Amino acid sequence: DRVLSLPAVSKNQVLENVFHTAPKAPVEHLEKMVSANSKVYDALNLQSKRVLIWQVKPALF
Amino acid sequence: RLLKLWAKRLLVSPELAIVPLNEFDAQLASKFEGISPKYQELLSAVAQGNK
Amino acid sequence: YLAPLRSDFTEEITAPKVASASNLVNEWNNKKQATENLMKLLQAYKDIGDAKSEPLLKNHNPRTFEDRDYPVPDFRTQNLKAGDVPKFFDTVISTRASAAIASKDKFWAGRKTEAEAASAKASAAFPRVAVPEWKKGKTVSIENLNTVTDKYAAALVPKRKLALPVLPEGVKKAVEDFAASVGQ
Amino acid sequence: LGPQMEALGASDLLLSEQIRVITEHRYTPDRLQYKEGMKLADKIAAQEAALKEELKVIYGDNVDVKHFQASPRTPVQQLFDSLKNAAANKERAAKEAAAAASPYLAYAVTKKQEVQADPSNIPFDEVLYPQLSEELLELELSDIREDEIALEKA
Repeated sequence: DRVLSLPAVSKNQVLENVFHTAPKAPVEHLEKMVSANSKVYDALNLQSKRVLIWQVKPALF
Repeated sequence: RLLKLWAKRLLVSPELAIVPLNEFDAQLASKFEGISPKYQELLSAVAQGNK
Repeated sequence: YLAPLRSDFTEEITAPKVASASNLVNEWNNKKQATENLMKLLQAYKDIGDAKSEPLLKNHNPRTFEDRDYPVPDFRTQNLKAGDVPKFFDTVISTRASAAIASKDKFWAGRKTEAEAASAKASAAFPRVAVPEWKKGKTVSIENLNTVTDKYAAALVPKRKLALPVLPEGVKKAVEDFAASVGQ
Repeated sequence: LGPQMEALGASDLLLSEQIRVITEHRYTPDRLQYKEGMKLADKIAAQEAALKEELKVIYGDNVDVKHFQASPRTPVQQLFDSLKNAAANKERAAKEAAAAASPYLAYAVTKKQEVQADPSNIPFDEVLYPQLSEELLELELSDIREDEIALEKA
């Protein structure tokens, strides 16, 4: 019965408790907020190719 | 230290190699007379030697 | 953007048919309050742990909550047959492992209660998420959009870092011309 | 002993593959320690796929993950593979900023690469969280110590 003197919590149960959640990458905040701000650029700059400033105010002609 | 532990046991009693390590617990019982006879007579006869 | 083609007239003068006030402002105000409370709770989890000066991985490791001085039941007293012993050992290990996981959950339930109290009586002053400046009449410029991306990439720099030196080429060829000066 | 004739890191097999042949040798499939040892080999194989995906951008597709698992890269060694592809990365950042759809997306790729070209911007958990990294070391050393106490009791 030497196996009863070992720790009953396995090495598998330690790793699933210590590393319970996959951690957030430092770069994943950058790539998701730039892809959101690139559509902010495309809506609103006066220098983009597609701009919504001619969709809201159509024309004075 | 694990190899040195099993080197001492197999130098004295080399017939422990006829029982696999994963099947050792499946032979035990609460009493010694209830230990499984799958390996009893084979262990006693390999221990007597090569003659 | 293409509209469904409808060719029909109205008959009686009706109401303007005012729609209900959607709660999306109050849900988003609740979501930013729940995120700020979770940040206030994660801050309260940290200041409790540094006050105890406990190790980071100690309370998440369930081997620390395991009691090794458990009375360790003898298999020779439990009446077992030949194959019955390895199934007995797995039961003794499982009830000791589950008693360590349940003692770890009992710790974190006691730590959550202690930290939700310290989260309540604390003032939250967190920096806000860097978004580009935008007003309803105005239009966001590239200079404000680029300092926002400057704020994202500044967070990519670690808080404590190794000063791993890159050899500059002004230093590298100055050594390599001196090495070529002496025939090497 | 069979598969246990060599240590847990001293085989030609990967560590997840060595745990599988030791768990099959130590225990039978009905055992609790068989299932906990096979689940551990799934977690080490998840660490080996994560080690492969970080080092495939330097050393190619045939990374030889076993060598970098047994002996990980030094901070000095991590610097010199960052400078090895530093020429191909800055030229790649130029052609990605030229093929960008917007001036915002062109500045963002040059700013993301200017941070990631710096080898001082490599995050080291041994530097960032030093008491955590010594806890991750004694996490491994406690499992080795519990095996040693079992040999000292015998």
